[PDB]
Amino acid sequence: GSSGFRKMAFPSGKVEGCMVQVTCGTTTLNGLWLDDVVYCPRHVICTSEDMLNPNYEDLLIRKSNHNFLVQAGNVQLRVIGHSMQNCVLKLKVDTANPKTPKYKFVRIQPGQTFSVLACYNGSPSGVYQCAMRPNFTIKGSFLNGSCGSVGFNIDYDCVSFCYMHHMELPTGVHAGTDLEGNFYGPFVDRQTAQAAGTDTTITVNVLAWLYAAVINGDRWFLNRFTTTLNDFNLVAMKYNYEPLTQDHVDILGPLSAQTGIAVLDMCASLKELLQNGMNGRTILGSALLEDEFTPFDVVRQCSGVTF
Amino acid sequence: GSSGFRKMAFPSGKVEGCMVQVTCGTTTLNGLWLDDVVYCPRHVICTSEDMLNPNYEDLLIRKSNHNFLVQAGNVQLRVIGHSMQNCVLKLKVDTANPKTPKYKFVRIQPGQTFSVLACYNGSPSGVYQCAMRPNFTIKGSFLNGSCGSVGFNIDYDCVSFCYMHHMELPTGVHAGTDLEGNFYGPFVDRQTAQAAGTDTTITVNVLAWLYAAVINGDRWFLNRFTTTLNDFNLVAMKYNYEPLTQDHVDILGPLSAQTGIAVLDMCASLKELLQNGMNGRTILGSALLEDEFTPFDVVRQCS
Repeated sequence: GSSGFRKMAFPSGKVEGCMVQVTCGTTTLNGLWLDDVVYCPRHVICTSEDMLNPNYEDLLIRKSNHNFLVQAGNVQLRVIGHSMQNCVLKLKVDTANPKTPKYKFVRIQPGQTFSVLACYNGSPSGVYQCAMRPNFTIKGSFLNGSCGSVGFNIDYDCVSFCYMHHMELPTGVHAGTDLEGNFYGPFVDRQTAQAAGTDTTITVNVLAWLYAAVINGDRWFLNRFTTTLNDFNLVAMKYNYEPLTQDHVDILGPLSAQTGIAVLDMCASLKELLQNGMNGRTILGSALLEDEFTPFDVVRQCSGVTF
Repeated sequence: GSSGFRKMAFPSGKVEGCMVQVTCGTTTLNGLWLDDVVYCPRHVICTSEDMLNPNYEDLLIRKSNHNFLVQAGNVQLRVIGHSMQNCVLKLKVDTANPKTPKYKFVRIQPGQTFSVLACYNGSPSGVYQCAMRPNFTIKGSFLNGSCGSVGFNIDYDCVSFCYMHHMELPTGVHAGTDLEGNFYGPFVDRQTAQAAGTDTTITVNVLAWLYAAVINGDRWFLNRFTTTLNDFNLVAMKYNYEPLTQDHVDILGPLSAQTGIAVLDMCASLKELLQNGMNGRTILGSALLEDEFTPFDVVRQCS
């Protein structure tokens, strides 16, 4: 009686049509072409020596428009101006992208998810979902050449770009900026020592995923008990889970509504899973508790929202 | 010193440009518009009652071209012919799709992976990777209205279509056809009792995933032993793993080349993981041995 539930990326076509390559000197990375501007990481202008201690304002003014080779597929775009907004370069080009989607630049919050279109040399290679971790990193898959790849959501009729890729930390997690060029987290676009802080599990998302399991007929873990927010948080603190807040209880409301299971009842089921384990069983195919689905991700998938 | 490894779908844009909606009476599903043909499940011509016991030849003789409403966006495409090939309907339309990519129709093998573009009313909802299981089902996410959604691989700019969605079995797994209309597995396009058969674990894929862990710097499980092919298969059989053959050993060759770790050495590490378990440790973020990545999936990601 169960039904499937998968980590599902947004369809990527609207974003694929915006990916270009930007080459400055010997460095090539990806850019995002919206109307008559290409957005890309400003470190395209740096040599390996520059990256050790970059003076970005000085390095940018030393570049000419001709120093930027921008290619959309096999068509060379001509740069007519270059400016900087925080860590993002804006290259004004003399032609407008005819496939520009309705778009917004948004800054997401920790715990929220987005789709990544991983690209190399301006060409898309794959698509997958990520969550902004509480420590402001993402668990992605990015090789050399992926800088400038973007993360996005599709919100009704609009592509909301929220992430542009910049770096891989020594623990194999990833960091980047919003499309205004401001890093998520305390990271900087230079080759200086930086490390991911300690991470925690996104409790509200684990609860949303447990609701997804119930909605999809995989409900072996439900118990007959209920708890309070404070009592649940006493347990959350012992297992490196984020404290559950009232705002989180509120955003779980729609899933509580559809199942008839109150949030604090599901908290009691989660408490038993943390304290006693998974009993040699899976939930939606997983042997661990999944924390990279938001409540809205569950609603979107269970309702078949299209774009 | 590790690096990331993710289940990664192909970019969906080339396929999105081919998705249309097909409506016959009150039944609406998805179709695939390539050149001047729309491919869709033949059960678009069935009512709910027809589905209990359809005779498709007789149901199709009763249809006109007009009975098929095809919409690409909200642009109606005029149907100028209709023909059946196994469980697929082919609707000739008066316009060739200007967005037709270079494409092939391929019949994939159990253990091979592909990306699914889940669609409703001819519009895309999301994209994810699936493996064809040894029992010829896939573990997807498909709601009512998803039928005709397709699975595909992209090799450079050539789209190989390999799956068209038809059904959800009572255990929440999914079945469908290739693009020539032949079901994978023993399933039939009728609302009659059918169930997924016993499955097994895709051994060659588990090994590829362990190579992926090594390549990406998550290698705690690697031992310094080796085994023979037959000794490995004797152990893995007890864990419901498919037999590993020399053909599978050869396909793991690129990963053995890049790591310098022989396939039979990896088999010895997998043997130990089957005997002892993980003991609270994870590999690439997982507490289970993952079997839905092929050797080429690993090479495609790490290159």
